[PDB]
Amino acid sequence: MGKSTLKHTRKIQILIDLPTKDEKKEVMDMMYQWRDRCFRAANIIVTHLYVQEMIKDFFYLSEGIKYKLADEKKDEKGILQRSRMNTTYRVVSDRFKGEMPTNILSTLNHGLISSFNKNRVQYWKGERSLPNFKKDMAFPFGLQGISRLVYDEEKKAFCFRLYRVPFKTYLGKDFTDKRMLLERLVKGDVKLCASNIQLNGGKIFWLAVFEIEKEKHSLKPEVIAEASLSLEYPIVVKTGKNRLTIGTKEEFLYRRLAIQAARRRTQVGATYSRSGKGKKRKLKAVDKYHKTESNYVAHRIHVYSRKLIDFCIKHQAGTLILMNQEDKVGIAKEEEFVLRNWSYYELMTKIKYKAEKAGIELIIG
Amino acid sequence: MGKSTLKHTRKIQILIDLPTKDEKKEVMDMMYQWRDRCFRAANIIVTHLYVQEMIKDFFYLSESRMNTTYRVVSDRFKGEMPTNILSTLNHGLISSFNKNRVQYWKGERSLPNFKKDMAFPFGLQGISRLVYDEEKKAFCFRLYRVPFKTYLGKDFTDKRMLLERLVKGDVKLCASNIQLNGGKIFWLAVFEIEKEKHSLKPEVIAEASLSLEYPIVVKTGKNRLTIGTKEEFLYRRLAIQAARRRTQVGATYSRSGKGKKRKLKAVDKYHKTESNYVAHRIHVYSRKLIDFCIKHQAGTLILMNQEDKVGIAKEEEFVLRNWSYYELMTKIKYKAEKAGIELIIG
DNA sequence: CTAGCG
DNA sequence: ATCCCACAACGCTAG
RNA sequence: GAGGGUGCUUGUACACCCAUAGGGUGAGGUUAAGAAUUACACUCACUAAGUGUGAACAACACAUACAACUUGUGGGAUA
Repeated sequence: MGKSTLKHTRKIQILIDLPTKDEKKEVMDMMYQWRDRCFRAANIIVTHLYVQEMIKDFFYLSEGIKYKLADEKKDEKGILQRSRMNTTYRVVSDRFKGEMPTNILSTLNHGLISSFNKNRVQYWKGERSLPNFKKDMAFPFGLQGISRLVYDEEKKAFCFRLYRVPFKTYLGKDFTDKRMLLERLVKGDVKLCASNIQLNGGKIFWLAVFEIEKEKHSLKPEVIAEASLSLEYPIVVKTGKNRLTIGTKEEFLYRRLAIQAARRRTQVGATYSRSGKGKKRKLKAVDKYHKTESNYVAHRIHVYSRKLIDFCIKHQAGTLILMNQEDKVGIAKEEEFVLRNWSYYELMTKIKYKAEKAGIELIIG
Repeated sequence: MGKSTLKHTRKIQILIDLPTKDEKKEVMDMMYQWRDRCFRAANIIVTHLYVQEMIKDFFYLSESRMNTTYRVVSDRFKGEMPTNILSTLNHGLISSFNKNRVQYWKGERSLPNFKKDMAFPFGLQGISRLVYDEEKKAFCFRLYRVPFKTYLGKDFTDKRMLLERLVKGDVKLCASNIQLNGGKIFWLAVFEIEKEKHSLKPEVIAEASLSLEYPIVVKTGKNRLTIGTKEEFLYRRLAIQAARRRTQVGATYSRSGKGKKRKLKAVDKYHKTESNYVAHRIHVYSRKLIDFCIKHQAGTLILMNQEDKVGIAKEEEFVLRNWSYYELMTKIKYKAEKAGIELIIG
């Protein structure tokens, strides 16, 4: 049977459920320490995953031996004294046990092993570099960390123990969307996967990953929704006698141009701003816009994709054709207008995942 | 107490000084073979130096410092791949790992792998017969028994003078790299140049003046520098002014009877900070202008008047007004006197 | 409830 | 200082 | 007055404050000067912001309309 669930990541804000500020500050320090140790652990993980592969390379080049990285107790040609995952897990555990729960290590290690296998061909070829894990990496955690999940009616928050550190969920005015997802969880009706935790400016965010089942609508395979990038208009979609134009030139280009003008002005005025304190503070105003344009354009793409998907759903379009541009049977380039290709800012990632969750068959033309 | 000699880098284009195109193809394929050998040897040396350094954390494997890796790579690629380049690379890798040892042990940075596009290094021993040829109208040298002619083309940049000083011996060369991007050979040359004692030359004339949309505009020789901008200097002033207006409006609607000082201390602070902002901005503009005058060895600084009458002026406010604004003249002349520059008012 | 291994 | 493309998001058992 | 903070995360408007925040500082390293001190587009860090009860810079309670809500880790491609 095929996979009927798609992993979705919901930002659930959790606050530390302790009375005083000293204990909350201690908890904050503990999680900051977890982040630091996790970033160091990931760097160690990937480095130790490079080194033994290049040991195999050096031995093959020196004496032509087809050494394979595996347990020597089970393999004649193996250079390893245990399983490679367990090897690098042993090194990270020996270097950082007791400062953090070991599930952070043993869910980081799996995520990095599973990726290095797929990048092995490139790494031997030489066309990719070794990841330098950031200091602001959200550390992963498994199902084993969540315990004592319970809806507390006294405090109107979902309460759980993330590794003997109690937490209440600060959903705010989200009585309908994620208060339902968590109660579907405490009752064992929805699955949780390995998640992450974010630490931004004194706030704790729970990047919980779930398994949201496919939605069942009335989709007609014969009906075709021809969405064409007349890339003047953001999205213009054809379906029989139905035409919907999603987005406007002033709505995307002009506001992103205003934010661009603000960013360039901040860069120009940053040279004579408060100096003498490094690259960070001079560029503070510029950095504020480092993550305003991305947020705005991501929201625009989310809105456009959702409106396209809804135009397909309401009109029962079972096949969404991305009609690209191909302008004038492959004629030369025109002057310009606004959105470029079908994969501009992860548009074809968003459309693909939303259509697959919605069940719409997707074809790229 | 840094090194008295500086290191500069220039990326120059180099052709093969051979008559037939087939010879060029063969030397280029050999050159790519050299690059691939350098890639493999570099990665092996880095990974195995990491292994030798951190044996105690490598307990999961089954049962000077240069020499072992150097011998291994030499026997791996002798004859097909020059030994001098190998030794220079091994020294570079070991030096880099020695520099980054602490961060390697703590886990703050993964092991830097090399790539297919990495430029292989080489010392001074590789380059031979570094001569400037007039018949071939370029700089010609024999790198590892192979002729090589550079392609500056219509290059008016500093590359020609640097190469001339290098062949003349005025500039020293360091262990450089040879790159091959898109079928073209680029020589990433690192030059060791002694920092010449910058002495002010009176023959240089440094013309500095004000403008209408450029706070300070300065001319000297063929180099142009613009100091600040209208909005750059105006943003903080307008911000202080707007803050003063809103605070005044709030105070007028605030609770009175507690003292006029308690009502207008914010206003006095705003006035003081606006004045101090203008003073600090003028001081930093003067600092930048003095640094510019120093860098180009201009010892005679003449400040243009450029006031005229009617014309385009007398209507625009002429940002920075005149040399009667917030003591620009006194600070600029004081800084010049401290630096020994000639300040002739015009 | 944690840690260990494939 | 702009902009693609890839992979992850375990699962069981023992003290 | 741009920009923010609180109103679950995001955008738009919306009250309320903060706001010279493109600012105010701290520490580490480097430099110049006889000194005061200056400099670093060098490194890292701190700091402002809703109403009520509440002695409280403790805690709790309350806090708008629309739309969005698959994110994270990494790499390769523009100085």
